[PDB]
Amino acid sequence: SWEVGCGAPVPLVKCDENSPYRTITGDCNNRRSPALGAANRALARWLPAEYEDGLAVPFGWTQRKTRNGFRVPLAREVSNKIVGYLDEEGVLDQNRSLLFMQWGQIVDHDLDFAPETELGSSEHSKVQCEEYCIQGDNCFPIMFPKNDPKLKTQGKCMPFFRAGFVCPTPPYQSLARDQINAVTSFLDASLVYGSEPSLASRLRNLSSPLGLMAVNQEAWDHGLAYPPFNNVKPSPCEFINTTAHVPCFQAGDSRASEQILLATVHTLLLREHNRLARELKRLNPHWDGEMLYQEARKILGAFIQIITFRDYLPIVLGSEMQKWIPPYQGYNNSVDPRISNVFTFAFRFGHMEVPSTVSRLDENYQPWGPEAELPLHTLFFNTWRIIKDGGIDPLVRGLLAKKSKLMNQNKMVTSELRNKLFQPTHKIHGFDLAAINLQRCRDHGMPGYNSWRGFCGLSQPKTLKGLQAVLKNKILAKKLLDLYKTPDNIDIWIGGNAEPMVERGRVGPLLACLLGRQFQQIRDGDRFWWENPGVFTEKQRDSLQKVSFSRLICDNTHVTKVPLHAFQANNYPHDFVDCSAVDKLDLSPWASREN
Ligand code: HEM
Ligand SMILES: *[C@@H]1O[C@H](CO)[C@@H](O)[C@H](O)[C@H]1NC(C)=O
Ligand SMILES: *[C@@H]1O[C@H](CO)[C@@H](O)[C@H](O)[C@H]1NC(C)=O
Ligand SMILES: *[C@@H]1O[C@H](CO)[C@@H](O)[C@H](O)[C@H]1NC(C)=O
Ligand SMILES: [Ca+2]
Repeated sequence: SWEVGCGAPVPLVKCDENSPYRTITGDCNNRRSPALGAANRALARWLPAEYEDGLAVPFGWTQRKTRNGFRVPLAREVSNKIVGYLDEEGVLDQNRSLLFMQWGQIVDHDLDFAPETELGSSEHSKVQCEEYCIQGDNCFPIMFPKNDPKLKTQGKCMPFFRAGFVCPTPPYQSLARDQINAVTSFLDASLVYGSEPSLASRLRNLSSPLGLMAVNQEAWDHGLAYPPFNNVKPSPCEFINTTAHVPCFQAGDSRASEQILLATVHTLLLREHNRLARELKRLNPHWDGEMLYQEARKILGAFIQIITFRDYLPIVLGSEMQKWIPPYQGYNNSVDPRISNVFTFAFRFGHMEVPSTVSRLDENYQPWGPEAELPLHTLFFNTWRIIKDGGIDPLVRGLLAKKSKLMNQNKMVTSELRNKLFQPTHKIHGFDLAAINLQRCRDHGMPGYNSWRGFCGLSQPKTLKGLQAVLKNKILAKKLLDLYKTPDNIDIWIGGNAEPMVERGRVGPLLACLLGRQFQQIRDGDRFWWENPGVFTEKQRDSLQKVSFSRLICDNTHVTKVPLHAFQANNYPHDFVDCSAVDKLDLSPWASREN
C-alpha cells in the first residue's frame, strides 16, 4: 500500500534457469518472482497485521490501550489458568508414537524461523530486560501475575526480546512491521543443509571430492556419524553440564540441539545424506564432489516431502486433509509459496503433543540402564546424554515405542515446557513456552481468534454461550472469557488449540484450515516438488514412493526391529518386524551411463 516493494537486506541474485538443483537460499524457485519462498524475507501476511498503533506496537504494550475496549490478559496468567496441569497420568496419545510429535518439530524447522532481533552486539540492556524487567524497544518482558509461584522464586518477569523484522531495525511509521523468515519456505531439507551460503559450506566436507557433509571427529556411534560440534562459545549444551564439556551440534538449522530427540532426528538425516552420497559414488564413480552432494541433497529433500505429505499430514488434518490438500495436479507458478506469519503460530499445536519424559530403550525395547526414563527439562540443549550415554539407538527405540502427548482441553502443555524451559543466555530451567507463544502472537501483530474464524469461513462466537458450543466445553469457554472478555480478543495460538480435534485428526477445524492452506501452497508453489515432471525420472519416483521413516532408521542405526507404520502407537514385539521386511530405497534408477 505504502511501498510497492521494501527490501534492504540483500538484493543481488542471478537465476541459472537450467539448474536441476535448488539454491541454498530458495531464491530462483519462482522464475517470474525469484525472491518468493527465499530465506531472510518477510513472512507473508494473509490478513493485515493488528498492532495497538496499527504499525508495530504490540497489543498488551500500553496498560491503558484496550483491544476492542478490553485490556488483554497477561500471557503468563492465560498460561497459568488455561494451559497448565499437574497430573501426567493418562495424558498420552493411544494412537500416535513420539515420532509424530518429533516429525512435526523437524518439519516446522525446515519451513520457518523468526529470529529475535540479534542486531545489537554491544547491547548489554539484556541486563535491563533480565535483571530489572523494564519494557522498552526490543525488550517486551512477560510480567508475572499476582499469585504466580515464580514470583516467590524467579523475580517479577521472564525476559522476552521482540522478533527481527524487514527494512530492518530501528524502524519507520509507513506500513506495518513484518517479521523475517530466516529459513527457506520450501520443504527442502534446509534444516540439514542450511538456508545461507556461509553455513551450507561450513557443513560440507570440501577436503574430499565425495560430496559428504562434515562429521564429528571426536565422537562416533558404533562406527556411525555424529554432526560436527559448534565450537563458538558460550555454548548452552556446555552450560547445562560443564563436567561433560559437550558442545551443541552444528546442523543446517541453529535450533538442532534444543532437545535430545530433535538432535537425534538431525543425526539420522545427516547420516542419510552421507549414506546416499556413498551409494551414488559407488554407482557413478566419475561424479565430482558437487554432483554427489546435490544429487544426495535432492534425494533427502524428496524423502522429507513424502514422509510429511504421505504419512504425517493425513493424521494431523484427518477429515480435512482432502478439503485442503487434494491429490497433486502439478506445479502452479501462480501459487504464493511463502510461509505466512499466522502459520508460524498454527504449527505450534506441536507444543501440546510433547510428553513430560524421554526414554532410552535397549534391543528388547526394555529400559536402557537404571536412568532409562528422564524428565524432558533435563534434555534441553543436551548432547552429552547422546555421546556419553549410548548414542542414537536407545533414543530412536524410545521414539518408536513411546507415545506423543494427546492435546487435552484441561491438560494442554506439560510443566516441563510451561515452567522448566531453558533458553540460551537466561541460566535457569524456569521459562514458560506457552506464555512465550502468547507474547509472540502479540509481538507479530496477529489478528484475534474471530478474524481467523472469519478467514476460514467458520462461525465467530460473540457470547460465552457461543464460545461454549464451538469449544464443546463450558468451563474452558468460561476461563477464556473471564480473561479475554470477548472471543474477538483471544490470541490465535490458544484459540486455535482450544478447539476439539477433527475426526481422525490432532487439530481442530480452524488450525486444520490454516495448516491445510499453507501445506497446499508449499506443495503447489514449489518448482522442485518431488512429483513435478522433470524433477525426477519416472523410475526414480517409483523408488521414492517406497521411502519410510522405518527404512531411514534401518539404514542409519543398528536398530533392526522397527514398525511398518512408525507414526502409529506401536508396542514391541507385536507391532515390530525385522528391517528385512521393510521396503528399501532402490537407487538403481540413479545409475548415469555417460555412453
Ligand atoms: C512452528 C514452531 C515454532 C515457531 C518457529 C518460527 O517460525 O520461529 C516453535 C518455536 C519454539 C520456540 C521459540 C518460541 C518463541 O520465542 O516464540 C521454542 C523455544 C520452542 C521449543 C520447543 N518446541 Fe516449538 N515451535 C514450533 C513448532 C513445534 C512443533 C510442531 C509440531 C513441535 C513438536 C515443537 C516442539 C518443541 C520442543 C520439544 C521438546 C521444544 C523444547 N515445536 N519452539
Ligand atoms: C491409528 O491411526 C491410524 C492412522 O494413523 C488409523 O488408520 C488406524 O485405524 C488407527 N488405529 C487405531 C488404534 O485407531
Ligand atoms: C572428510 O572426509 C574424509 C573421508 O573421506 C575424512 O577422513 C575426514 O575426517 C572428513 N572430514 C570431516 C570433517 O568430515
Ligand atoms: C554431568 O555430566 C557428567 C559427565 O557425563 C555426568 O556424569 C553427570 O551426572 C552430569 N551431571 C549433570 C548435573 O547433568
Ligand atoms: Ca526449508
